[PDB]
Amino acid sequence: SRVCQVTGKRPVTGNNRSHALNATKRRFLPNLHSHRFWVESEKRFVTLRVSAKGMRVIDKKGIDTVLAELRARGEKY
Amino acid sequence: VTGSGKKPWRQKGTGRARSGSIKSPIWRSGGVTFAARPQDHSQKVNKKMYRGALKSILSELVRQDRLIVVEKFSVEAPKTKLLAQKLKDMALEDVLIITG
Amino acid sequence: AAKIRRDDEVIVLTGKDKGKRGKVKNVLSSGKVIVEGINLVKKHQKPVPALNQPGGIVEKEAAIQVSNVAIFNAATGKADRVGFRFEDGKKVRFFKSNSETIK
Amino acid sequence: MKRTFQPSVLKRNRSHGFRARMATKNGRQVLARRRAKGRARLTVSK
Amino acid sequence: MIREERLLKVLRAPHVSEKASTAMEKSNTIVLKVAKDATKAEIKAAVQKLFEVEVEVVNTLVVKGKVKRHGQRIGRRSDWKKAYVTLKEGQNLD
Amino acid sequence: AKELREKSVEELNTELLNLLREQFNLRMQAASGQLQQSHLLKQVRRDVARVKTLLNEK
RNA sequence: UAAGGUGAUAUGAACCGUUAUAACCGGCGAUUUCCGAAUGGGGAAACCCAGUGUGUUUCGACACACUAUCAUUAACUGAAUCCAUAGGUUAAUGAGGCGAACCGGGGGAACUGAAACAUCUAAGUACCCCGAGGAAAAGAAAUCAACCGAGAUUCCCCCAGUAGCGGCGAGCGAACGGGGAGCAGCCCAGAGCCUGAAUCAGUGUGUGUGUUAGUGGAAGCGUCUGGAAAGGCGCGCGAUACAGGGUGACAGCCCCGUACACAAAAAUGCACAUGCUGUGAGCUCGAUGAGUAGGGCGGGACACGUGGUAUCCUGUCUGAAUAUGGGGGGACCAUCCUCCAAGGCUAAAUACUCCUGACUGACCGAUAGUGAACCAGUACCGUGAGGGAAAGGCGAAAAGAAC
RNA sequence: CGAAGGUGUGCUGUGAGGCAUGCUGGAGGUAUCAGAAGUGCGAAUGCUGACAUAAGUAACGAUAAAGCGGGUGAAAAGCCCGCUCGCCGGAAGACCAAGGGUUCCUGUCCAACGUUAAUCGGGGCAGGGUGAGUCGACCCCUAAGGCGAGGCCGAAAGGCG
Ligand SMILES: [Mg+2]
Ligand SMILES: [Mg+2]
Ligand SMILES: [Mg+2]
Ligand SMILES: [Mg+2]
Ligand SMILES: [Mg+2]
Ligand SMILES: [Mg+2]
Ligand SMILES: [Mg+2]
Ligand SMILES: [Mg+2]
Ligand SMILES: [Mg+2]
Ligand SMILES: [Mg+2]
Ligand SMILES: [Mg+2]
Ligand SMILES: [Mg+2]
Ligand SMILES: [Mg+2]
Ligand SMILES: [Mg+2]
Ligand SMILES: [Mg+2]
Ligand SMILES: [Mg+2]
Ligand SMILES: [Mg+2]
Ligand SMILES: [Mg+2]
Ligand SMILES: [Mg+2]
Ligand SMILES: [Mg+2]
Ligand SMILES: [Mg+2]
Ligand SMILES: [Mg+2]
Ligand SMILES: [Mg+2]
Ligand SMILES: [Mg+2]
Ligand SMILES: [Mg+2]
Ligand SMILES: [Mg+2]
Ligand SMILES: [Mg+2]
Ligand SMILES: [Mg+2]
Ligand SMILES: [Mg+2]
Ligand SMILES: [Mg+2]
Ligand SMILES: [Mg+2]
Ligand SMILES: [Mg+2]
Ligand SMILES: [Mg+2]
Ligand SMILES: [Mg+2]
Ligand SMILES: [Mg+2]
Ligand SMILES: [Mg+2]
Ligand SMILES: [Mg+2]
Ligand SMILES: [Mg+2]
Ligand SMILES: [Mg+2]
Ligand SMILES: [Mg+2]
Ligand SMILES: [Mg+2]
Ligand SMILES: [Mg+2]
Ligand SMILES: [Mg+2]
Ligand SMILES: [Mg+2]
Ligand SMILES: [Mg+2]
Ligand SMILES: [Mg+2]
Ligand SMILES: [Mg+2]
Ligand SMILES: [Mg+2]
Ligand SMILES: [Mg+2]
Ligand SMILES: [Mg+2]
Ligand SMILES: [Mg+2]
Ligand SMILES: [Mg+2]
Ligand SMILES: [Mg+2]
Ligand SMILES: [Mg+2]
Ligand SMILES: [Mg+2]
Ligand SMILES: [Mg+2]
Repeated sequence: SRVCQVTGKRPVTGNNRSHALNATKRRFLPNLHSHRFWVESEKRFVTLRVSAKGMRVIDKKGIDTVLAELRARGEKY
Repeated sequence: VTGSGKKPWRQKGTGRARSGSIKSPIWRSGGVTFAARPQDHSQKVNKKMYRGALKSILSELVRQDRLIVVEKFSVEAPKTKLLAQKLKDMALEDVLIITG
Repeated sequence: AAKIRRDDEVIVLTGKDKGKRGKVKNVLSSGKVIVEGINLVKKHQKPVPALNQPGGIVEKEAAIQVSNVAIFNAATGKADRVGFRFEDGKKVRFFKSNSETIK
Repeated sequence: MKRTFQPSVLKRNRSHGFRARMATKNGRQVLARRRAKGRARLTVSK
Repeated sequence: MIREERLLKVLRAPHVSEKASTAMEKSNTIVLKVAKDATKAEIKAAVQKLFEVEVEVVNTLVVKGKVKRHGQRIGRRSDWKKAYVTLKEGQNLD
Repeated sequence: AKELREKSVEELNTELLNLLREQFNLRMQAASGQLQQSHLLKQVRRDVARVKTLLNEK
């Protein structure tokens, strides 16, 4: 699925309003990529389905902190 | 009336009437047309109206002497035949004993 | 706690055989007891050739209710209605009329 | 004619059988709607 | 080896028939109504050890019971195994 | 039951050994035309029941 | 606990048993083949085929135990390469499915009404799916209030169909504030203190009080009809028992129970007291939870819908001060009031009844009551999901008609 | 010493109606007064259950065909036996895999079943009847195709592999 493996984003629904305001359902898919990210405390790489915001998040905090929240959250790396 | 909303048969065609359900409220084992729910029945009467009713009932008992007044009336043992024989030799039949 | 038992001499209270006396033979806990020589009712046995049951009329006693009879105490010769008490660590039934402990 | 019911046991046990009702999660509800009204012929296995 | 609880519990009755008496009198054979869980390697090991009779072969089958209509009820009898068991030449059971 | 209620398992070995055979002889006479009594079967079945009860305890 | 029993259809048969191992009787341990989450693989479900180990072995076959899968821990052999990692191979603990209703998270529809229909209504209604429970969701101030104040949510009645929203059409619909049930506050974002200090019991005890069997428990006779007194007439009797049912028809005193007052060897609940498997109160110091509030873009929730719109949740893009500070007070500033998110927990007032015991009905008596008063989810009809009926009455006791 | 329900008979009001007794019937029911209604039937091609007419009338389901003597039986066109006649003979003869599940054989019964009669039966009851190293299923191996550890991808269901 869309397991945004940093911040946990999820496809939410909503509407498709017209300009007579006629409405139908839709989805809101999150931005993802598939990054082979580079960590220093093991001197190798790790696959990740990060989001668009998570790429900002990771270089703001650090990568070992993301490993620390991840392996205690339970979902793998 | 447990069944389902399916028709017995289609409407036009065979020479019968336009049936509608197996829960049909004019059929045998059908429904009830105006069935009633678990309800209440207590009305409301006023404070003034209730006390006026009490003042109205406290008058014909005086004018017909079915109310009588006695100061002391009791017994000193939990035994019912004592009140039975007390009412016997007091010579009353149907009494409403109101204590204080 | 059986107020009437299987081997006692019992009097019929009411019904067709009121006042009459006789012994009970055996007992059913559906509310019916065989009391001997009281209600002679007819029966027409069917003659089968097996086990030599030749048929003929049989006048047999009828069962009757426990709550239509009461014990026949010769200390009163009347209607005795059995009660209960405890002597020597066992339930012993006594007579609630004329106060005789059944022993 | 060639009528509607043409019987076959090895098709009936694979179409309307218990192990046909097994894997489909929408069919476990069907068995749970026959048990919870209590029919004798639960499925057409024999 | 086979244990005496099964060896004793496996037989159920000897059967009687106009068909049975012929195999009794011609071939020195017994006609046993046996329980359903009997095997040929075990019926022989029971009647050999217990009854002191020399036996070699068992020919099993299964009789199925009929449907009997009890008024407005219906019912069907039960599965019971038969066995035509031929004894060796020289034993007669009483 | 009060005889067996104290007894040892090495007695119960030979007792079961003869007991099942007595049940078998009893049932084969129930099959044949000698047994005309209808209680010894019910006796011997509960006889095996009462010792298979205690065989777990001892 | 007691003279009766071996269930009924539905009667015979050999029977046990009479002063207590006859059976119904409550609790405690042991028995529960195969199918089904089916778990050793497989399967058209009640069938088939095997392995390792401990067994004896009339060389002859049987007995028993073990073994799926992932969640998490330890080991041990550990690839591409030496260390590194995937990866297997065990061992331990945990998890699978099940069923009425209520709760709450992800989604999410129509005829209908507007007298047409598209904004809107029907409605976050039906239905799918997921979760934890006997409760759950919250919840203890970036609330509200007008410069007087109230002090968390929850939950009932009002203010009210009013001020709002609305092809200002159909309809949607609050709050402030008051009156009630109930009210308990708390610890994490620590370098040094008292040394096992309240606290919660998951626990050691027994008591009170149930609960799963029980026990006693009052008090009438003659007569008039009748096949039959329970009726009709007399004179009685018990009532901390006139609730009811039954016996040949309407009974307080013929049977059971009813008022009352006792009973448990085992096992257990709820309130209690006491060292317990682990508790750190209290006490000085402090720090005050960052890709976070906000802003732009399209929707959804707030009674707010081709708005002058506060506020909160987020898909995407940029995102600071940090207590001097930051928010809110129905656009917006200026002036004051009020309170500190980005880390959680918490009793009761609140809903429902497949299931257990009792009691009640200005509820209905076999076309009425659930669909089913009787072997009803059945015979039957449909290949399947699924739909689904007709049908009670002798008698006081069968004594059921010998011949 | 006879209640409801049914049944008839006089009698009475403006009407919905009311009154008692003859008969059957064998445990129940009601005054005046006020109180709650699942409260009144002919119609809805209305619903479920029973009974008429049409009418003892058309039909008795291949136009392959039967006749007579004997047995049994309360009476034989149909049953058993006997011998004249006929019909299929690539079927309507002799067997199995499908599918049904005692319909198979042996006694006994004629009430319903059988499109008639009925002793006969595929009908009712009861008893017997299905024997494998070699023949069919499991079994070793697959084809289409199903599931599918890990794996990949979807909101959960799950979708492929
Ligand atoms: Mg729309
Ligand atoms: Mg962070
Ligand atoms: Mg439909
Ligand atoms: Mg009906
Ligand atoms: Mg109804
Ligand atoms: Mg009586
Ligand atoms: Mg065979
Ligand atoms: Mg019995
Ligand atoms: Mg298995
Ligand atoms: Mg399996
Ligand atoms: Mg295999
Ligand atoms: Mg629509
Ligand atoms: Mg429309
Ligand atoms: Mg319209
Ligand atoms: Mg909570
Ligand atoms: Mg203040
Ligand atoms: Mg009593
Ligand atoms: Mg009692
Ligand atoms: Mg802070
Ligand atoms: Mg933001
Ligand atoms: Mg804004
Ligand atoms: Mg936007
Ligand atoms: Mg905000
Ligand atoms: Mg303002
Ligand atoms: Mg907080
Ligand atoms: Mg009905
Ligand atoms: Mg009737
Ligand atoms: Mg059918
Ligand atoms: Mg008369
Ligand atoms: Mg009448
Ligand atoms: Mg009348
Ligand atoms: Mg009567
Ligand atoms: Mg009567
Ligand atoms: Mg009555
Ligand atoms: Mg009519
Ligand atoms: Mg009309
Ligand atoms: Mg009509
Ligand atoms: Mg007609
Ligand atoms: Mg006619
Ligand atoms: Mg005519
Ligand atoms: Mg004609
Ligand atoms: Mg002739
Ligand atoms: Mg002819
Ligand atoms: Mg020819
Ligand atoms: Mg030809
Ligand atoms: Mg037949
Ligand atoms: Mg025959
Ligand atoms: Mg006929
Ligand atoms: Mg005939
Ligand atoms: Mg035949
Ligand atoms: Mg037949
Ligand atoms: Mg052979
Ligand atoms: Mg072969
Ligand atoms: Mg393939
Ligand atoms: Mg697959
Ligand atoms: Mg998988």
